[PDB]
Amino acid sequence: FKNKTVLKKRCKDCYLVKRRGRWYVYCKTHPRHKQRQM
Amino acid sequence: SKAVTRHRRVMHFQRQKLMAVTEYIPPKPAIHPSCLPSPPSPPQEEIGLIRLLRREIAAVFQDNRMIAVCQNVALSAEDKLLMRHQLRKHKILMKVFPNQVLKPFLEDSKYQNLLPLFVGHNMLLVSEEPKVKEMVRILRTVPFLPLLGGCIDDTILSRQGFINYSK
Amino acid sequence: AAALARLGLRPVKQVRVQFCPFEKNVESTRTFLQTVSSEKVRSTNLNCSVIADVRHDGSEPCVDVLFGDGHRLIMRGAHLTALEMLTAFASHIRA
Amino acid sequence: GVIRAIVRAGLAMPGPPLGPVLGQRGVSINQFCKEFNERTKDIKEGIPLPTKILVKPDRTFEIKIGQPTVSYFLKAAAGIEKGARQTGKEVAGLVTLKHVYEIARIKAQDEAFALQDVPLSSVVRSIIGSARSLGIRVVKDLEELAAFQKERAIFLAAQKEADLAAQEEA
Amino acid sequence: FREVVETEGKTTIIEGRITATPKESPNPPNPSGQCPICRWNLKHKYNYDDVLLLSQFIRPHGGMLPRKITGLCQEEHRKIEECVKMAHRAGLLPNHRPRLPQLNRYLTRWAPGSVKPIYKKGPRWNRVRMPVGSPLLRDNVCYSRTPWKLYH
Amino acid sequence: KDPDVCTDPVQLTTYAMGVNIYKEGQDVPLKPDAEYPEWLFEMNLGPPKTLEELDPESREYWRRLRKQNIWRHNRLSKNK
Amino acid sequence: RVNINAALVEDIINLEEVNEEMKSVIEALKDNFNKTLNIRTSPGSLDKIAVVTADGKLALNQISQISMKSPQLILVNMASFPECTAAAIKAIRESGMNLNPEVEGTLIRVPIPQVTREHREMLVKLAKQNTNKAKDSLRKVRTNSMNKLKKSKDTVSEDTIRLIEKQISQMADDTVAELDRHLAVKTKELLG
Amino acid sequence: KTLLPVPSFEDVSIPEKPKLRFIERAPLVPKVRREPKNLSDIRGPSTEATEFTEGNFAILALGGGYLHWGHFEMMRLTINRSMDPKNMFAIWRVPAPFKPITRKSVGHRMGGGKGAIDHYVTPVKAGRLVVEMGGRCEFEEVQGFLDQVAHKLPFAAKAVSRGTLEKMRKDQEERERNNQNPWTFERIATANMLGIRKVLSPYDLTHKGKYWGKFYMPKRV
Amino acid sequence: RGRIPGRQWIGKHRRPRFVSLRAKQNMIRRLEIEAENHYWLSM
RNA sequence: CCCAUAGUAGGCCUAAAAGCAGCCACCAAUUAAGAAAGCGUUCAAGCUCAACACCAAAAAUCCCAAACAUAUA
Ligand SMILES: [Mg+2]
Ligand SMILES: [Mg+2]
Ligand SMILES: [Mg+2]
Ligand SMILES: [Zn+2]
Ligand SMILES: [Zn+2]
Repeated sequence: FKNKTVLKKRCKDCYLVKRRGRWYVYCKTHPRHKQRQM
Repeated sequence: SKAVTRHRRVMHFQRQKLMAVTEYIPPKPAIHPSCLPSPPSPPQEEIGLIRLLRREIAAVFQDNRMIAVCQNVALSAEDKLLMRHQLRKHKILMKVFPNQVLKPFLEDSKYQNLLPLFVGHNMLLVSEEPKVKEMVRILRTVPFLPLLGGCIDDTILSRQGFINYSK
Repeated sequence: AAALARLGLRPVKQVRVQFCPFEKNVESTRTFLQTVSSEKVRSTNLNCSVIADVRHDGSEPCVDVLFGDGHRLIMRGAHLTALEMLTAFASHIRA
Repeated sequence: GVIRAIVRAGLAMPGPPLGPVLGQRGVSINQFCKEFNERTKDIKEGIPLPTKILVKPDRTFEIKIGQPTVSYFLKAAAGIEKGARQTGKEVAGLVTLKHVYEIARIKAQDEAFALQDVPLSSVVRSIIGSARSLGIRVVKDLEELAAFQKERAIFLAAQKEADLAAQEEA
Repeated sequence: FREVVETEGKTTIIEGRITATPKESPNPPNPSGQCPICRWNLKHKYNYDDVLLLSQFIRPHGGMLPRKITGLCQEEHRKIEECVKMAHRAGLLPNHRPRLPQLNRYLTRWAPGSVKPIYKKGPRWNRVRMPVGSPLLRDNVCYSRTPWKLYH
Repeated sequence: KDPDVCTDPVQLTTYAMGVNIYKEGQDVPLKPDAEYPEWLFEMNLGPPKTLEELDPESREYWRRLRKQNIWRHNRLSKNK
Repeated sequence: RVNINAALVEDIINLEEVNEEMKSVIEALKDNFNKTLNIRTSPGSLDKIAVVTADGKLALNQISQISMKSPQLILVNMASFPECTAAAIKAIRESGMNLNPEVEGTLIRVPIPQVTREHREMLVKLAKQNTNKAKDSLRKVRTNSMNKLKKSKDTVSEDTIRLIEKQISQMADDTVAELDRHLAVKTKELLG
Repeated sequence: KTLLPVPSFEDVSIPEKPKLRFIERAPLVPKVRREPKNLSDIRGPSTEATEFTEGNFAILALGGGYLHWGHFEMMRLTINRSMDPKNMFAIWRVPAPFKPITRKSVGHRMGGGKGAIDHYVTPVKAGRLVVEMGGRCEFEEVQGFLDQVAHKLPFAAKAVSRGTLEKMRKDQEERERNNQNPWTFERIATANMLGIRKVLSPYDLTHKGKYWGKFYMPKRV
Repeated sequence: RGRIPGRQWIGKHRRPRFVSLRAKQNMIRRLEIEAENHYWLSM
């Protein structure tokens, strides 16, 4: 999915975490909010 | 090249040595300023909120007859407003107050047997004359009674005490 | 609370909570009572029933649950906390 | 679920706004209109009032009703103005404390006020707060409203002629 | 501490029982200290190998304890959490292997699997040097004259 | 939809219209002294006075303070 | 490949006028294409049908409207008066579009029957010939511009002259590319 | 809950034109004389818009640079979009573009005389204010669009209030007073302790350590 | 890989030299000597 | 985390401006809930917030010295 240097929570359901060495943002309600950290 | 440039013009080696020598070395104590010192806090001022609240609770207790408390069931807003409707039809004065401010008053109002009672959410209801039968029949018409350890006429009674006093 | 109402707590039938208002380790049971008396949890199930005993005899709060399947759950809510009891309740609902 | 909205005791046959929503809720426009008329036409016609309705999973409904609108009552007590430009500040509309008392008496019938204790001071505060937004001033022991009526007539004449000029310019 | 157990035909019983609560020593060396490191003179004089105190601030599965209960500084809390990650990765705590139904290693800041290998290392002036330890223990007293070299 | 009719100014002064909720229409009595209690007499007609003079202990004082707080909070949130 | 622009000493040639003339040629070609009949109903009818009732000419657009609802049955509204209805009817009937005028109140139904594949042929060839005339106009314009440019090769530097030549050539290339774009687009439209 | 008071005021009076004034690409009288490429107008601190005027919240420039009609249009349009005119008013402290620059024909050899004019630009130095804002507004709600405008700007900039600017100044002052390093470019350069006046400039005697070219290093003390 | 454009020490892009505590202590020593020189030149 | 009653769909021209088309005010009921902060609805509806309670990175012949965390300047 999309890779951004800076991350942003679009909706409250968006939750950001640190997985396999990078920052991720996941939202099950709005999967299009998924956002990788470059 | 020119002096002013879009990119950072690399400086001379001596100049970079000088700039590497000259920095702000922050003056720090040998001890971190948090772990050891422990500065005391100021005497925080008291507020008109708690002033008026104390005055109001005094006017309540030293003027009424029967006191009771029941855990906040937290039912719907409209249903609770209907509740309050019939309770005020039955004349009972029902309010809430923050425990954080009510406990100190209870520690010097000669009510130190109630301090363990109040914790979390609750609903305090008072009368000038006993409405025990009607309040208890409401609170057993509801599917569960939330009442607990209320006090009437300067006498602490339990649920069974309330039933006895109602009969 | 929110998760419990979302999962709907359908199989449960009866929920007793009994305690003494003057015992100390009771605020956990009181919070359990509060979250169970919340609006949505009781609105999801009208056939279900909750009963709060404020019996003063003794010094031991207790919780009890009876399900539609018939399973019988009991909690000694003296040395237990509200969120823990709720997690256990949700797990046994899943059961 | 539940729907709370204004209704007219005079005209309720088509229900352009109510018809669609009622259909999506499943209740019958005819049945709802009949149940409305049964209790509205025997008392009044041509008046707005709020009403609460609720649809059940078995479609059954019961139409509870309170009192009419403070807005309508004040509009009837004072001259028809329908607010105005620069409202709230200016002194459009005249009412007295006897009108205040009587409208408190008639709002005591309200369901929400019947549900609540609604002390008379609280009712007064509520109604004066409404009047301040409607653009209505409450004079104590007023007299000679005729000059004010002429002033407001001239004001409305200016309003309508300015509206005509704006329409012509547009 | 309290131990909870959930146990019967068609019936089940959940019960929590208190347990033996250990205590600290009765002679705090440094009074007027709000954090234990300051109470015992352990602010800049600990590491990963000295796990005796680390065993105090961990759960049997190997989990870190909360600051609100332990009563530590924020900096010291992150210090000890990183240090405990280091200890686990080195494998000095076999008994705390968490829950169920190959290589020696030590001084590992980050996780092994997460890191990607450097298929190319740049020149001297912009080399991709390898991390070691953490800047958190940088303040630790260094008896040697040269400082700790954290990036290889 | 709209009201039926508005009466004369003197008639409205004598009696309040729209008070009767029945079709017949009725005139309401009137009296200044007994119809008005003391709190109604002392009730203020002007806008709510300013926080500069609202008593620190009065409930409406802190009500106004909370209102201003929520107003500024809403402004900050809108601007984001 | 590369695009070149000169905004400097040039004294004897003006490029703004050349660009204006090329754009005017493109505009005339677009006008001729829009005049060319199409399969879709009433592109040009509303905007280029002429009425005769008044001494001063007025387009059918100005008296009528294009606020219609259904494509299957096409109406046209008479905006000003319910008496220029007949005027617009006669104008549409005399127009060389071969439509069907019918009158109702102050609105006019206009059923469109399809024009005579060879109609597409004729329309595409009209478009092609308009393109050819536009290209000829562009050629003559640019040739005259180059003539008045090279009129003063002597005094002015040769490099400036030849780079201005390059610029004019590239501008004409862009122009003809746009012309071909329009021609192909509307040829596909006619065939659609 | 602990409740605090809300700031009250009546000294604010919004002008008739709260919106920002249109900025022309160049003056109505283009100067025929073309000027040199002088950079001292970008190098060094500023002295004209260091302080505030009838405003509360502004944009501050840390590094110097030019500004052209693109930047002007960006600022104007975005501020007019995000601003409520009745509640806030904005003004420019930056004068219009007057400094000309020239750019010869592209793909042209070197020489042949100085190129002709293309457009004009406004210079800006460090420590200078560019846009001021006042009204019934705090700084927090304004941070958003002000600092996004700052990030859009070419040179480094910030949103700032009077309190925050005073904070910055006083903290830099206490840092230069309390630095434990006995050696500071002030002393070393004013004494010429190692002949480093070779590598250094006469400008450095006052642009001592904070500045390098047009840039500005605030942490440098 | 990792080449430097043109010559290694001149131009718009050169090889970035960096300073070490060695050179830092050397130059601060020289600066202290210069301070003592200032002092003895005074009075 | 928590929960969020309503006077009132405040009034103004529209098909409605129910809080969100826009303009005027923005008071007021409950100790508490903005004549409505963000979503959303043609309009409504409906959902949260405030309130009260509890407590930094890419290119081309094959990366590039190798290694190191601790024994006193
Ligand atoms: Mg030079
Ligand atoms: Mg070279
Ligand atoms: Mg909330
Ligand atoms: Zn999301
Ligand atoms: Zn410490």
